[PDB]
Parts: sequence; C-alpha cells; structure tokens
Amino acid sequence: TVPVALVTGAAKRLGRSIAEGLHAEGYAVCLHYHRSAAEANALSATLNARRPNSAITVQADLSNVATAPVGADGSAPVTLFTRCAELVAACYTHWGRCDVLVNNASSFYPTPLLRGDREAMETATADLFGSNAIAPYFLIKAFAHRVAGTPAKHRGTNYSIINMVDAMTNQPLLGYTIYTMAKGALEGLTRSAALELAPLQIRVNGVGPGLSVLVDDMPPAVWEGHRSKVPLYQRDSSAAEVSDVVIFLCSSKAKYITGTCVKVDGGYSLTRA
Amino acid sequence: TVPVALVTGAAKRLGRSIAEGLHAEGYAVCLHYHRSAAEANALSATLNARRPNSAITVQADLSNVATAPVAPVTLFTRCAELVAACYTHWGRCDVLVNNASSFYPTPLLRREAMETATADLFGSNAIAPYFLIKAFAHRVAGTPAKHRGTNYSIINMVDAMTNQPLLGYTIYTMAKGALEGLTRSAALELAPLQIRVNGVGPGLSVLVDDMVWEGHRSKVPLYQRDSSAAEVSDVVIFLCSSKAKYITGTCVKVDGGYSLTRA
Amino acid sequence: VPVALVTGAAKRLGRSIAEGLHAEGYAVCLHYHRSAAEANALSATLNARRPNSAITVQADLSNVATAPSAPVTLFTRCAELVAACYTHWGRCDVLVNNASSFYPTPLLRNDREAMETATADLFGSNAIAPYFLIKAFAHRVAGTPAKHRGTNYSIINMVDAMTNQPLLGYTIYTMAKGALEGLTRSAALELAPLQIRVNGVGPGLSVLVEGHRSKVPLYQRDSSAAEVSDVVIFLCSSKAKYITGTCVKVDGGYSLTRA
Amino acid sequence: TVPVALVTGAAKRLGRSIAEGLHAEGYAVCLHYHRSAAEANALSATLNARRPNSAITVQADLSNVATAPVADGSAPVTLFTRCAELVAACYTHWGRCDVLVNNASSFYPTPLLRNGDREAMETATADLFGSNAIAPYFLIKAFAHRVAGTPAKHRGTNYSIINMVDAMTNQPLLGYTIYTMAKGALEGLTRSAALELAPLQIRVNGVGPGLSVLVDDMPPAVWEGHRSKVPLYQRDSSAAEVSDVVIFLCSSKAKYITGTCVKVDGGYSLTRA
Ligand SMILES: NC(=O)c1ccc[n+]([C@@H]2O[C@H](COP(=O)([O-])OP(=O)(O)OC[C@H]3O[C@@H](n4cnc5c(N)ncnc54)[C@H](OP(=O)(O)O)[C@@H]3O)[C@@H](O)[C@H]2O)c1
Ligand SMILES: NC(=O)c1ccc[n+]([C@@H]2O[C@H](COP(=O)([O-])OP(=O)(O)OC[C@H]3O[C@@H](n4cnc5c(N)ncnc54)[C@H](OP(=O)(O)O)[C@@H]3O)[C@@H](O)[C@H]2O)c1
Ligand SMILES: NC(=O)c1ccc[n+]([C@@H]2O[C@H](COP(=O)([O-])OP(=O)(O)OC[C@H]3O[C@@H](n4cnc5c(N)ncnc54)[C@H](OP(=O)(O)O)[C@@H]3O)[C@@H](O)[C@H]2O)c1
Ligand SMILES: NC(=O)c1ccc[n+]([C@@H]2O[C@H](COP(=O)([O-])OP(=O)(O)OC[C@H]3O[C@@H](n4cnc5c(N)ncnc54)[C@H](OP(=O)(O)O)[C@@H]3O)[C@@H](O)[C@H]2O)c1
Ligand SMILES: COC(=O)C1CCN(C(=O)c2ccc(NCc3cnc4nc(N)nc(N)c4n3)cc2)CC1
Ligand SMILES: COC(=O)C1CCN(C(=O)c2ccc(NCc3cnc4nc(N)nc(N)c4n3)cc2)CC1
Ligand SMILES: COC(=O)C1CCN(C(=O)c2ccc(NCc3cnc4nc(N)nc(N)c4n3)cc2)CC1
Ligand SMILES: COC(=O)C1CCN(C(=O)c2ccc(NCc3cnc4nc(N)nc(N)c4n3)cc2)CC1
Repeated sequence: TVPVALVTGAAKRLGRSIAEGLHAEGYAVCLHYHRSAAEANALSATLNARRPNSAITVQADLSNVATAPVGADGSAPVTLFTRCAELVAACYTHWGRCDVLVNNASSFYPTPLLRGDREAMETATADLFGSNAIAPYFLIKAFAHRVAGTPAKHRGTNYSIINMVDAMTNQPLLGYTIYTMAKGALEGLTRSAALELAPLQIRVNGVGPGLSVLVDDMPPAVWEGHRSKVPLYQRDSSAAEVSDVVIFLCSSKAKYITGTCVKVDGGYSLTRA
Repeated sequence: TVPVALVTGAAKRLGRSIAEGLHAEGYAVCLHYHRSAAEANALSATLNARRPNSAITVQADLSNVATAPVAPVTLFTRCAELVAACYTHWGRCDVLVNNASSFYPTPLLRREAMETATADLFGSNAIAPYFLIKAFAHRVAGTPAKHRGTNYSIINMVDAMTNQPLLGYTIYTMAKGALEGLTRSAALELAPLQIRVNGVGPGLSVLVDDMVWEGHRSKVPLYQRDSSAAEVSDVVIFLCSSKAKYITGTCVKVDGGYSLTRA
Repeated sequence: VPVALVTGAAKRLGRSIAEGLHAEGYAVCLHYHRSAAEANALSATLNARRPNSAITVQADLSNVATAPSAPVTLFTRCAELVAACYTHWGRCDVLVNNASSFYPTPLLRNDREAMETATADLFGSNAIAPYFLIKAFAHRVAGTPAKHRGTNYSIINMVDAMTNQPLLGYTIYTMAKGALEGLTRSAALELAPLQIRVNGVGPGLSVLVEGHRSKVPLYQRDSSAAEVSDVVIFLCSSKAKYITGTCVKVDGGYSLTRA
Repeated sequence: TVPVALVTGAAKRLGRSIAEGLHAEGYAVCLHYHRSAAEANALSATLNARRPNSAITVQADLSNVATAPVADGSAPVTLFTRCAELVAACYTHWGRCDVLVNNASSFYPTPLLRNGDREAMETATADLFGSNAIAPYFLIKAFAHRVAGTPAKHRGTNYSIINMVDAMTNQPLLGYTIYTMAKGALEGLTRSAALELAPLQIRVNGVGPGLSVLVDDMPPAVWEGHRSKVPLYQRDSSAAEVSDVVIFLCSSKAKYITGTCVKVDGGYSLTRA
C-alpha cells in the first residue's frame, strides 16, 4: 500500500540524498550498492529507525560482465540482465511493488584516446558502459515487464523512472570518452523508454547535474578554482540541490512530464573557455 | 516577508493557474492583463478574499508599439511600470513569469496586418520579456544587499514543440526562439545577483475545442491528451521554490512526450 | 546563370561569401548599408572578371522606417532587395542572410533611446529583415510558373555556434540569433513544397579585428573568412539538395569548451 | 602520396557511395565488410579497374565480442584488437590512413515490452552497441595512436573522422532502444574525440541521415506512406545525397569544422505526429 523506490548506487553522495528525499515523501526504498555495503547498511538503519520496514539493501555489480553463479558443479555465469531483473524482483518480493526507479549508479574515470592493460581497457569499457547505460536499460526492461504483468486493477498510479545524466557532456571532459558516450546512451534511453512506456503511463526523465559534491582530493586553490566557474554561486551543488529535483519529477505534480531532462548545474553549461 | 510574483497574461488559462499556484505557496501576485480585464479582476477578487491584499491587477499592451497618453509611451516604459507597480504596492518583486503571448499564423505562402503581427507576436513573446527582465534586475541591483530577497526567480513560458515548427506560425516560432536565448543569456548575466532564469515549455495544454480537437490529442504519447493548466503551473511553482535554487539557464518540457514524435 | 543575394556583402564573411558564390558561377547582388566604397570596389572586381555578374543595393535592415511616398517600412525595403534581383537578371536563386549588427546590450550597468535604437537595429538585421527577405524571396518563386523556375533554390542564414554559451552583455544580439534559428526551421518546413532549402551556418570566432584565439581547440585561432564561406557555398550546391532545416557549426570545436 | 580512407561497412548502400565518393576525390579506400564479401570484392574491383591499387577489402565482425583464435590453438581476439588491425591494414598496404568513416551499423528492434531468447538478447546488445559505438571508439583510438606515432614531418595535412549518426534519434523509433542508445553514444564520441584529437589536427564530425534508400520490403502503399512524410521532396534520400556531405566534411575546404553534426534528412526531424 506504500510506494516503492529502487535507487541504484544509493549508499552515499547523490544516491543517498535521493533515497532520503524519496523516503521523506513516504517511499519504501530499495538501496542498491556494489562496493559500499557499510554505508548502505547504515543508511538503511537510519531509514528503518524512522519508519520500520521502509528500507532494504541489495548488492549488485552493474558492470556489463557475467558474474559467478552462487566454481563448482551445477551452474552458469550470471548475466548483467539477470542481476538487473533480480534487483527489481527484490522490490516485488519484499513489498509487492516497484513504483520508482532511479538509475544513479555510475562509474567515472578517464579513458584517454591519447596516452596490465588489455584487462584495464576491457574492464573499463564494461564497467563504464554497464553502470551508466546497459544496466539502466535492463533495469528499465525488468521494471516495465513487471508493470505490464500487473493486472491494471492492482497497478500503481505514479510510475516514474529517473536517469541521472550529466548537464556537461555536450562540453565533454577531456579524456573521459567512454563515460561521455555512456551518458549519451543513457540520454537515448530516456527518450526511447519514455516513448515506448507511455502507454503504460511509465514516465521517464533525466536529471543532469553539473558540479555536485565535488571531490576535494586536490590543491584547495585548484578545487576552489574549479568551483568558481559555476556562474551561479560560484560553487558546486549540495546533494539535496540535485535530489530535490529528482523527487519533484517523481511527484504526481510532475505527471505530464516525460522524455525530458532537467539540468541542475548553476548555469555551468552556459559557459565557454 | 510575503514574496511578490508578477505574472503576465494572468487572467486565464495557464497564466491564471500559475498566479493561483504561486498564491497557494504564499506569494502576493501582480496579475497583468491586456484585454481580459473582467477575468483578471475576478481572479484578483478570489485571491484577495482568501488572503487580504494578496493580489492586484495592471493593464499593459506588451506589443512592441509606442502608445498614447489618451511623449507616446514606449514598450520599455510600460514594462518598467509593471515591475514598479510591484514595488509601489508591496515594496518588492521576487518572481517574474513571462507568460503573456500572442499566437496566430504568419504564413510565408498563401502590409497593414503584417507589421502589427510582427510587433504583437515579437513584443509579447520576446521583446516585452527582455524589458521586464531588465526592469526586474535593475530594481534588485538597486536594492541594498541587506534588504534583498533570498529567492529571486524568473520563468519564461516557452514552447516544447518549436524545434518541430507549426506550419504557418513563423513569427511566433522565431519569438519563442528569441525567448529561449533570453533565458540563457539572462541566466548567465544575472547569476551574480542570484536571479535564476529558466523556461518551461508546454506541448499541448488546455485546448479550446476548435471542433479535430481529438485529432491532436490522440498523438500525445502520454495519456493521449493535452495537459491541464496545473500540470504546467506546478512545474513553474517548483522552479520558483527554494528547492530549485541550483537550477538556472535551463528549460523543462511539459509535453507528455509529444516532442519525441515524428510524422 | 543563377543569382545570389548576399546581405552585408561589403567585407569580411559577407564578402568571402559573395566571392565564393561568384567563383561557382553566380551573379551576385551585393547589399550593404554604410560600406558603399567597399561594396562598389568588390562589385568592380567581380564585374572585371565576369561582365554583369554583380550589382550593389543599399538598405538599412534595422526594424525602422526611413526615407521616401510616406515612411518606407523594413518590409518594403526587403521586398525591393529581392525585386532588384529580378529586375536586373530576372531571378533570385540563393539568399544569404549575413548582415548583422553586434554590440552590447547589458542587463546590468557595470538610457532608453540607445536601447530602442539598439533593439530595432539588432533585432532587425539579425532576425526581422531575414524573415521579410525570406518572405519576398518565397513569393517571387511562388509567382514564377513552375516550368520557368530554378532547380536549386537555397537560403542560408548566418547564425552563431556560440549562442547557447551566451556572450556576457549581448542579450538582444543572442535573442535575435535564437530568433534566426527558429526562422531557419520554420521556413525550411513551410518552403519545402517549393523546394526552397533553408539552412544555417554558425561561425565560432572568425576574422578577429590573443586571449580568445588561444581558447579554440582546433588550431587555437579564429577562422579565416573562406573557412566559413566554403561551407555556405557547399550548402548552396546541388550536392547539398537533401539538406534543409539544419545548422552547420564552423567553430573549431569552440562550443565544446566550458569555463 | 595518395590519401587513404578507411570506410567500415563499405560493401553496399551508403558506405559504398562513401567509398565511391572518396575514391572520386583521389582517395585509396580500405573497404571493410562483415557478411557482404561478394559485394565488397566487386566494389574493390571497380575501383581498382578505374585506378590500380586504389582499394582493398578487409573483413571484421565489429560486434562487441571476442573472436578468432590462432580450429583454434589459443587466445580469443578482442574487438579492440580487430579494430586496431583494420587501421594497421591501411598502414601496411599504403603507409597511411587519413580518413576514417564509422559507417557499419546494425539496426533491428530491441523492444522493451512484450506481445534465441537470451542469446538473441545478449548478442543484440553486443552487436548493436559494438557496431554503432564501441567499435567506432576503438577505431578512433587506433587511428589517433598511429597519427600520434607519426613524426610530425611524415604526417598528413587533412586528417578527418566521420561518424554516421542518425538525424531522427531525438525522435526515437519505437522498439529500437539499443540502436538509439548506441547512436547517442556515437554522438558523445564525436564531441569527445573532436576535443581530445584537436591538438593533432584530427577533425571529428557526424553526418545524420533521416530516411535514405529506404528498404522497400513492404506493401508499396506503406513504403510510399513512409517516404511521403519527408517534407522535402516527400521521399527518402539517395546514397549520394548523403555521401556528398561526408566527402565535403573530409575536404580541406571543411578544415575548421570539428565536433559537429550535419543532418541530411530533408527536414524530416522538423516533423511532429
Ligand atoms: N556528482 C556530480 O558532480 C555529477 C555530475 C554529473 C552527473 N552526475 C551523475 O549523478 C549520479 C550520481 O552522482 P555521484 O557523484 O553521487 O555518483 P558517485 O558518487 O560517483 O557513485 C555513484 C554510485 O555508483 C555506483 N557504481 C559505480 N560503478 C558501479 C558498478 N559497476 N556497479 C554497480 N554500481 C556502481 C557506486 O556504488 P558503490 O559505492 O556501492 O560501489 C557509487 O557509490 C551519477 O550517475 C553521475 O554520473 C554526477
Ligand atoms: N497552451 C498551450 O498548448 C501552449 C503550448 C506551448 C506554449 N505555451 C506557452 O505558454 C504560455 C501560456 O499559454 P496559454 O495558452 O495559456 O496562453 P494564451 O491563452 O494564448 O494567452 C496568454 C495571455 O497572453 C496575453 N497576451 C497575448 N498578447 C498580448 C499582448 N500583445 N500584450 C499583453 N498581453 C498579451 C493575453 O492576455 P489578455 O487575455 O489579457 O488580453 C492572453 O490571455 C504562453 O506563453 C504560450 O506561448 C502554451
Ligand atoms: N565574425 C565572427 O566571429 C562571427 C561569429 C558568429 C557569428 N557570426 C555571424 O556571421 C555573419 C558575418 O559575420 P561578420 O563578422 O562578417 O559580420 P560583421 O562584420 O559584423 O557585419 C556584417 C555586415 O552587416 C551589415 N549590417 C550591420 N547592421 C546592419 C543593418 N542595420 N542594416 C543592414 N546591414 C547591416 C554591415 O554592413 P555595412 O558595413 O555595409 O554597413 C556589416 O558589414 C553575421 O551574421 C554574424 O552574426 C560571425
Ligand atoms: N539508411 C538510412 O535511412 C539511415 C538513417 C539514419 C542513419 N543511417 C546511418 O548511416 C549509416 C549507413 O546507412 P546504411 O543504411 O547504408 O547502413 P546499412 O545498410 O544498414 O548497413 C551498413 C553496414 O554495416 C555493416 N555492419 C552491420 N553490423 C555489423 C557488425 N556487427 N560488424 C561489422 N559490420 C557490421 C554491414 O556490413 P556487411 O553487409 O558487410 O555485413 C552493413 O552492410 C549507418 O550507420 C546508419 O546508422 C542510415
Ligand atoms: C585526466 O584528468 C583530468 O584531465 C582532470 C579531470 C577533471 N578533474 C576533476 O577534478 C573533475 C571531477 C569531476 C568533474 N565533473 C563532475 C562529475 C561528473 N560526472 C560524475 N559522474 C560520477 N559517476 N561521479 C562523479 N563524481 C561525477 N562527477 C569534472 C572535473 C581534474 C583532472
Ligand atoms: C494555418 O492553420 C493551420 O495550419 C493549423 C495550425 C494548427 N492547428 C491547431 O489547432 C493548433 C493549435 C495549437 C497548437 N499548439 C499549442 C499551442 C502552442 N503555443 C501557444 N501559444 C499561445 N500563446 N497560446 C496557445 N494557445 C498556444 N498553443 C497546435 C495546433 C489547426 C490549424
Ligand atoms: C562588454 O564587453 C565585454 O564584456 C567583452 C565582449 C567580448 N569581447 C570580445 O572581444 C569578443 C568579440 C567577439 C566575440 N564573438 C565573435 C562574434 C560573434 N558574432 C558576431 N556577429 C557579428 N555580426 N559580428 C561579429 N564580429 C561577431 N563576432 C566574442 C568576444 C571583449 C569585451
Ligand atoms: C517493430 O517494427 C516497427 O514498429 C516499424 C519500424 C519502422 N519501420 C520501417 O520500415 C523503418 C525503417 C527504417 C527507418 N529509419 C531509417 C534508418 C535509420 N537508421 C538506420 N541504420 C542502419 N544501420 N540501417 C538502416 N537501414 C537505417 N535506416 C524507419 C522506419 C516499419 C516497422
């Protein structure tokens, strides 16, 4: 009877803020994580403490690789598609529903054209394309099938899919090609899924941050200079300044919106060198 | 500290729903109208009944023309006077919604009406907005930083569908392209004053039953209908809320996936 | 012998476009506003290489009234431009909307008349004159009996690669270019049945009158005039006959940059 | 002395016309193919007949799969390896590669929604993404590497990369999600590679057809019905109407253009339902 949100990469930063923002609205939240088990279980505890049985954690590698079956007798590697189906399944198993999907998990590191390895280049392609593009596709598919399979009478009235894209990829970041192409893929998914799932009343939108919760592992004057180029406030956003938009888009007040993106970027994309 | 919204073309349809939506969030509302005096006054009455002194009306032709006093008055002056009306009455203006807009054909293919059409469609949709944003920014720049609002917001009502131009509506389409440029340019220049500038583009919203009505309706992917006024205004209201304080220079399409379509 | 009308033809890109079209065989109507000397000299060069292959026509393209029956509107001056082509050579196959004022209209200081002249000048040259010119052009074609019509009608609007990344203080200019982009799309749709193609070409930084230069990813300079005009010429060629309603950025990657 | 173009999926339709159009401008042309051996060899023969040693054919599956071991004896060949060998082929035979056209592309439905069912699935993802996006990336990588490796004194003066994108993908075709995502990934690559390869004076641009040489495998009236939708001419383009734009972009006349797309669609993207 309570709406259910699945949030990938939910353990920290903008994914946490999204899970939290949805939770404040009344959602039960499936918190996905890959490597951040401690932070995800802690976040779950906070949410459950405020409202019993309003959170769970599920672990999955969203890289475009087949994982190992759980080396022994009777099985076959688990495809990304299956791990994605199981994520959505986790929501139906536990709460009997899934109303909101947020595709937030994403790897982000350089793949330069101009310059051990083989494994680097192979793994990077799978990981960056998986997390940013191919997993969202399969996740959206599982999500869609399970609404299609729900008798109209038992269906939700506010199905929403949010894809976290990037406001800045038309102005690409030097050396981040695979990432950038993956976000471009994700933007196509938004449009194409919004079109094909319209008859089911599944809305599909994007939210593209500019600079948000900027990692500060660098000279302060450099961190500071990066920041200062956002026209608005001359700083990166907080997590909530992004997650609040995600929340609105999922609200029944946004039910005519589909197939679109909202940049949250402090006018950063308006800039030129 | 009641914040003040100026909404152009506020008397009916989407402008009314925006005035109402902002009113419900606590704004005092300057309702601009041109010809729809009766409807604007009635709406002001509703809002004032709910909350005393929370609404006024001001009349202005937003066409790019000079008018008379019975000095012809230029569009720039009428625009400045709109923003000034807000300061005179409540001593502030926090929100501006550029909503008023003419919309009729200017076919390229089968000089009196040509020029008045140009002035009207360009003025309402583009030039008046520019002047309004100018007046708005000047009043803020002139307010000592101590006494400034904390959530200045300008929303331009654009069009989701103008990349897929409506046949025979060239001037209108160009004016909306001009408005999109104003959104980006104003968002950049006013950032240092923390004035956010965004657009909202409806697709098909609140169709008068021109008969065919079912024709257009039926190729909106989402729901196969046009939107209600609130389905648009709610987005406007969000964009004006402090929760949307990192958003500037951008547009939100409210079109039910309509722009995703092809012939 | 096809005819091109080129607004703002006296110097810089307008001149390189006139020249580039002339080298392809076009007769060229060179429009100018103030640059009479330069336009007449250019016309002399072109006529010397090929007799009667160029003329000059003067018009303020600002959205004002000027000079006489009674005040002459922008619409009329625009019609007269296209008419000059038909009168002299009995045709007009290519239109290039190139003429364009470009100067600041700040929202924040750092009155009035300067603003109401600026509005009419920047919107007129960049957007309103183009519309009327496109209108005049389309009517002359619609009125030509089909068997007597050209086979490669082309309109090119000079837009701006960089206006999604607005130049600080240039709001009316930017809005006018956004207006011109809509004209491109709208005219391309409505004139398709007459086989009039309508496209845009957007320079980044071209022929600067260096800080800015060094910011361009490709070559770290501004373009030459020909680096822009050659694109225009291609779009006008029969090889480009399936292209309409689109823009080409000629910007050296400049619009790919961020601050 | 003679500039060299590599054209992927060159055997037929738009890729043949591109190879032909480059050939007419003086290029030697590496014509890659996958399943169309006969057409590619026949096209090579025409080009060689017209100008001796001005064409070669080379075969590669550009699907994102590992392939042809040394019956085997050993290790699987990576897509990246096959891609590098394509560009290598050009250097081995003619000592250069000036132009790369990423034209090969698979195109068939991947519906979100229902009514070889997971090999099909898996092979669709690798094939659509591979041909349309991942192989282009690796090809662009190999190409840039060989230029970077060329002493500036032995470097060509007109290096050009063209990615065949799609004018219509912002108006997505119902049921072709993966294809659409893949083209959005290719658009990312265009922008990103244009930025990163600028310092080596490698230009990187896209050309997006609307409807070109439309397959007529359907009731005439339905075929006529589809073309009739194009506002310009009410027909699909010919192959040359597309390839001539490609050729222009590669010409020295286009040397200031990089990081952009050119729609060749007859105004088709300007339409709405
Ligand atoms: N922050 C920004 O300035 C910014 C800017 C533009 C766009 N965005 C987009 O906004 C979203 C959120 O931003 P963010 O900064 O919060 O993201 P983030 O901190 O970089 O990480 C998001 C989460 O994604 C998960 N992830 C990465 N690769 C994965 C894989 N192979 N399999 C499963 N999960 C994987 C990680 O989960 P675990 O820790 O559990 O392993 C990570 O915690 C991302 O999609 C991002 O690309 C962010
Ligand atoms: N409705 C849609 O499907 C749709 C679609 C795309 C975009 N939009 C945009 O959304 C906004 C609102 O849509 P709408 O249908 O509610 O608007 P609307 O009914 O067509 O008109 C809005 C108001 O604009 C005022 N107006 C028109 N010309 C004016 C002028 N010369 N001077 C001063 N006021 C003038 C009129 O005020 P008076 O009645 O007082 O004279 C009119 O009531 C418009 O900007 C529109 O372009 C709407
Ligand atoms: N150069 C660049 O870096 C750049 C960048 C982006 C876009 N563009 C676009 O490309 C085009 C050409 O650029 P450009 O630098 O060569 O242009 P430009 O030198 O600034 O000026 C073009 C011509 O426009 C004419 N003009 C200006 N105002 C006019 C008016 N009111 N009525 C009639 N003519 C008027 C002038 O003609 P007269 O001299 O005869 O008076 C001028 O020579 C322009 O549309 C421009 O916006 C250029
Ligand atoms: N035709 C159109 O209306 C249209 C519209 C929009 C965009 N485009 C784009 O323009 C380009 C050309 O159009 P087109 O219609 O000529 O293309 P096409 O006929 O469908 O096929 C292009 C070639 O791609 C090759 N290819 C497909 N999958 C491959 C793979 N897994 N590995 C290696 N090669 C593979 C095929 O080569 P083999 O035959 O040798 O196996 C095929 O002949 C494509 O990128 C397309 O996306 C075309
Ligand atoms: C080779 O390295 C370089 O050339 C630069 C890359 C940019 N750089 C940065 O510090 C930096 C970090 C984040 C930037 N963008 C914000 C962003 C975008 N997308 C993201 N996606 C995910 N998944 N996670 C993020 N944190 C993220 N951040 C931009 C620049 C310094 C070194
Ligand atoms: C020459 O006439 C024609 O070719 C068509 C034009 C489209 N048509 C319509 O009924 C129609 C009406 C509104 C349409 N768009 C919605 C829209 C967009 N912008 C607007 N702006 C303002 N200011 N007001 C509106 N109502 C408005 N509506 C699209 C088609 C039938 C006749
Ligand atoms: C208030 O002044 C300023 O803030 C800056 C404005 C930018 N500036 C420049 O030197 C400058 C000049 C041209 C620039 N863009 C190229 C451009 C774009 N459009 C044009 N349109 C026309 N019609 N003519 C041009 N020359 C032109 N140039 C960008 C920056 C220094 C001072
Ligand atoms: C599930 O099937 C359907 O719903 C429709 C799909 C569209 N359809 C078509 O006949 C069709 C064919 C090509 C269309 N687009 C042109 C196009 C775009 N990209 C392409 N890419 C490649 N690689 N090859 C092409 N031939 C190609 N064609 C659009 C519609 C009929 C059935």
